[PDB]
Amino acid sequence: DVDNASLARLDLERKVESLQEEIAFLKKLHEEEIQELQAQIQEQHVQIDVD
Amino acid sequence: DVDNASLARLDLERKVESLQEEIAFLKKLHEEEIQELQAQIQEQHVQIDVD
Amino acid sequence: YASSPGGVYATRSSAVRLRSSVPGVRLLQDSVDFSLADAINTEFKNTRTNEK
Amino acid sequence: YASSPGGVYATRSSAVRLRSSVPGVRLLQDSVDFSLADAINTEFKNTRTNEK
Amino acid sequence: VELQELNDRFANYIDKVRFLEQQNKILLAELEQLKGQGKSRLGDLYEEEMRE
Amino acid sequence: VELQELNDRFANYIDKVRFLEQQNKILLAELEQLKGQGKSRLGDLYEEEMRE
Amino acid sequence: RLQDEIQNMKEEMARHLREYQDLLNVKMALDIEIATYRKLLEGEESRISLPL
Amino acid sequence: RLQDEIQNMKEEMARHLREYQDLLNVKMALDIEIATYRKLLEGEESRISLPL
Amino acid sequence: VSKPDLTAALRDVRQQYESVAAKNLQEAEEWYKSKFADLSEAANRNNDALRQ
Amino acid sequence: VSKPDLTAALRDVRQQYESVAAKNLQEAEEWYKSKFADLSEAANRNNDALRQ
Repeated sequence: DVDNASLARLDLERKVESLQEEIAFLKKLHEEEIQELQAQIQEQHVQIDVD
Repeated sequence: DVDNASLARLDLERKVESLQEEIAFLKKLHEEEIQELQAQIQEQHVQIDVD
Repeated sequence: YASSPGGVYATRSSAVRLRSSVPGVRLLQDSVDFSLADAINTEFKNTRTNEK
Repeated sequence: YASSPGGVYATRSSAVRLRSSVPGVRLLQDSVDFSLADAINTEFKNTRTNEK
Repeated sequence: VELQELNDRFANYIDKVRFLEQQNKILLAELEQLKGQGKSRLGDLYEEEMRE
Repeated sequence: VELQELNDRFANYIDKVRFLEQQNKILLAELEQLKGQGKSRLGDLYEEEMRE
Repeated sequence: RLQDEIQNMKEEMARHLREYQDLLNVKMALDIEIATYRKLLEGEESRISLPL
Repeated sequence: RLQDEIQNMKEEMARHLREYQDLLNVKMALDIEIATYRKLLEGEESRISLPL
Repeated sequence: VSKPDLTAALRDVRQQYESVAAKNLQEAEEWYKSKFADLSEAANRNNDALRQ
Repeated sequence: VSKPDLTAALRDVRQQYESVAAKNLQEAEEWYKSKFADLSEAANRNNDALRQ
């Protein structure tokens, strides 16, 4: 129960450790999803004189 | 090291409680981040383009 | 127009080699750049720019 | 002419952190409100709703 | 040409409306990540401060 | 005013440059909110929670 | 844990440069289509105005 | 288990290298989109005798 | 009328479709986080199965 | 109709399709990374089952 109780600690902590690196990874990828939005704003340059 | 680890099992009941409200602040952050994307889409485009 | 007020940067601290064990009860940080929210703070204001 | 220094030195200290082998550091993790930031998010909705 | 200068004053008054909205839109974008995410990222940080 | 439709046709072509300078300024604030939140701030936080 | 997020990074980042490039490719396609329009509409405003 | 924690911190450093270069690609995108809105604007200076 | 018409609303619909492409990209970063969470939880569960 | 203008909005629908198609490839990339974590930590679990 040193091994079992500290491994029951670790088997959950490694899941949250992996999920927090995956949230950091999904957020450094969501930087590229906001960069496709910034690319739309960069392409709107485009159109003609109004009235 | 098991008395440490079994008290450490009760630490994950507290840390999983704490991280479930962190993941609730992060879900609220995604709902504010989606409102901010819809604000940014309206904010970049009402000036009428290139002219 | 000066960078680093007071000359500041993160200078190396390194102390006495204290071997404490630390059982490492994490604050997880769901704001590891919640950043989609701060691009969205710029879009809570691009939404104001288009309406204006 | 506004020469005014808007940058104040947010004064950091880190004197050399001795052997903290005293274990009596209780945990507390008290955060974040910050309800003024949700008031400011509501003032950004209100300022857009005025701009509309 | 007062009829055509009236369209060209429509353009120069639409510039003045495009700037009225877009100086609000730059100010909403340079704020909304400091308001809405400006409370959610403050709970996100207080749970990291709560973790240590 | 054959020369004021004129200067204001030239003005709406300069104000086209102001419309792109404003849309490009919301873009270049949103691009700094993008970099500041997405990879940096959200990485900087959850890389310390993963260490805890 | 290192490989899944360093590959999520390596794949996302080789996509984000291309995703910004493709928002800027939509902007480029709009620039050509806006030319084909401009050289005809603002290019009949030409006999008051002109193109590219 | 320290190579997990260290190489995950070097993943997020290696991700922040590519994400800071994504923010430089948002800058460099705005540099060329400003430049190519200038390649519109010779033709929009032509398009009313107007934005140089 | 000096103003044409609808020409405003068509450019505002244009820049709102370019903003809705940016909103769909913002929500596709919530999709990207969701698949990065599928990865992070698969990496945790197989880690806790090999720690077991 | 003196210049088509709508041809820009049809390119922004195309840039939305190309952006969403690129993010759908990144959703698949993170699912392939999830499977690479499954396979790599299964190979580590087989090296530990050989110790067991």
